[PDB]
Amino acid sequence: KNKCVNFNFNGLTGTGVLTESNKKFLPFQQFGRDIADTTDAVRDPQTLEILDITPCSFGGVSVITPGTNTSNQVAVLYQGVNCTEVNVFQTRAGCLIGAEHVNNSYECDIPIGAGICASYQTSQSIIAYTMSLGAENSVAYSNNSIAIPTNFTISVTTEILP
Amino acid sequence: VSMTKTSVDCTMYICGDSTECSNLLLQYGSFCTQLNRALTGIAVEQDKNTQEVFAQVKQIYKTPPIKDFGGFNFSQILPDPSKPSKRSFIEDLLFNKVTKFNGLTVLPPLLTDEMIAQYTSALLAGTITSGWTFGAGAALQIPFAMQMAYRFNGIGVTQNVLYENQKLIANQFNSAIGKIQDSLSSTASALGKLQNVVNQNAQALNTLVKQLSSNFGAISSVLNDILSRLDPPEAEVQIDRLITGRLQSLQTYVTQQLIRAAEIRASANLAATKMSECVLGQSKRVDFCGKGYHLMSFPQSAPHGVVFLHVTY
Amino acid sequence: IANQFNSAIGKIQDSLSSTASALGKLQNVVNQNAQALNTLVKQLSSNFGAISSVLNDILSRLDPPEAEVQIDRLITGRLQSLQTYVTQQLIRAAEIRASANLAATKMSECVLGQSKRVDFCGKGYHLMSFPQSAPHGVVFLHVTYVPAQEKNFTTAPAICHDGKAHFPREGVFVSNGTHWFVTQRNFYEPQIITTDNTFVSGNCDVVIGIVNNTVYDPLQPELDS
Repeated sequence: KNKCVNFNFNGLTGTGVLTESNKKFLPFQQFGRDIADTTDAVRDPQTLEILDITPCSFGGVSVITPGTNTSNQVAVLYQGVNCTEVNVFQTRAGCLIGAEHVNNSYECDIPIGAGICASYQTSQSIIAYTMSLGAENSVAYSNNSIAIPTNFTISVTTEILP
Repeated sequence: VSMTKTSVDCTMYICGDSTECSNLLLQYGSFCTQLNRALTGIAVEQDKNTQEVFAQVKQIYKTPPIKDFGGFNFSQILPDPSKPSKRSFIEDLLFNKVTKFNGLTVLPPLLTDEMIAQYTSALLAGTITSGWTFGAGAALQIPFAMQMAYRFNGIGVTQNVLYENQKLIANQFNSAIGKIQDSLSSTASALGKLQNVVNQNAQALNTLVKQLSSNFGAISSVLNDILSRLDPPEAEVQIDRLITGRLQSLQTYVTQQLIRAAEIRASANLAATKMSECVLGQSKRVDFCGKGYHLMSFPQSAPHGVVFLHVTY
Repeated sequence: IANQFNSAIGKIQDSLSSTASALGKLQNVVNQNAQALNTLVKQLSSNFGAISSVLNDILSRLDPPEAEVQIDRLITGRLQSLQTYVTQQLIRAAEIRASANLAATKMSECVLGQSKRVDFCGKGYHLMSFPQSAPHGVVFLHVTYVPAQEKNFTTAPAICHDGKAHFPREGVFVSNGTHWFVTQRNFYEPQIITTDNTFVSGNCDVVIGIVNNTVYDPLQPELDS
């Protein structure tokens, strides 16, 4: 139980993680199926017990690196898996290793997922934080006040379009 | 506005942990590498479609503690701070009326549902406290009873009718916001534009998985039943048919999702236009920001989309 | 404004000459088209299950009835490689077409006129625009009016002079603590209240937030002629 193994049963084969669950099978059943014709449960041919089949963890691997002109310090994100193979921090996107989490919120420099973003900042290292959405500037309000400008500024921005 | 981000390992879907299969797949070229680049390019667009729509303002705004908006009650639109999820009573209805292991993996979104509401609330507090000014620089305080006086002038109506009939305007407004709750809670077909976006994707994913069980002219759809049954030089023939069939099923999925990302990228570019001309201002375009003479608009988030509340005269 | 404008044009040279990433929208276009062709030529080196990728190594090596089968696999592989190329370029052309129809909408609405659409022809109150060509694209220089320095004032929707309610024709009332003035909403240009700046409608016992102040008639001092 709780290990990625292979399956060789009387009426079932495959590869995945086996574990006990609360599923209920028929008296003459040997194996179940999910919505898409893929097995996710099986009964022990010898004992009366039903064990779910969770396939082994898999997911893409991605690196969080700043520019090569800055440093070679790099973190790694194992997408969609809890920390198995492992400066470690679990996110809702995966196990991020090589980055130190901080409670201070900043602007998103390098996106990761689930609101998390990284950045190379100060003895410099890579950090991970919940990205901020800008500073709060709750303006005054009342039934009798108004704001009127006294000066202005002529801005000239730029816009590219293929 | 956005779609469900997906990515597919083109090695595990076709060759389910088989050394003989991966060796034959290596000779087909870079079809495997190309498909990951397309889906990876799609998933990045779904994060831009939210920035170009919700992140119209860098500065966050908040309402004052004394909600004196001149007879107008925005309680059903503004967030409930007493809740754990900072969303309004109307957003609660939209987030409830809208209802694998073969290499298929769903990547999460960059911005969470709590992050979207911080933007949606910032635009409400600006449109209420400032109106059209925070969309053109620094926010300027203007009371709400005086906002509508300008918005009434912008549609060819002198501002005498507002101050003389504030009680009627405020009751018609609050009475109308209440009907939106009853309509959304009763009629399920209101969120049909967003429900098709989810069902259309799941139909393609479930069809992608059902294509694995097909034989494609071979002795069987399983690899173990071929390598453990037939000789090497004969299994290579049967395996080559599945690789050609399973690979054509991916290109049909990618080519479809690559077209659906255009219909969604055109709708997101519209919603970004409506979150600027209608919300951060007053539009003179007919029937663009609602039927009738336009006064103002109030956005509300939703799963993979937006919901505008167009006030009209 | 002339010094503000000319100073801003100088910043454009500094931003475009220093940061090359400003034109990432146009460089990603030529890069995607290049990856397709480079991937299209790499497909020629693949066998697609045949004996060899080269035709001469099959025609000058094998017999007709056995070569026709190996030759067919390369055709079926290289033909699908073209369909994947032509299919993608038809989708890329749709994105570039939507961008051109937008740029035509901006060259007509922003350059050839003045746009009242918010955040369409640049952030702020739009005055004019100036196109500049570029490889496979355009570059718009949107001139905009942005108010910067603010000042809190006390306002009111109306003023009661002698029983009649006085609303402003154009602008809004303000107060420096002691006197009431009319001023344009987007620039502080205070003026004295008078019958030319305001108009009458109704009485004072209806409007909410109304105040009491004097409305000057220009024909009053003329009585002392």
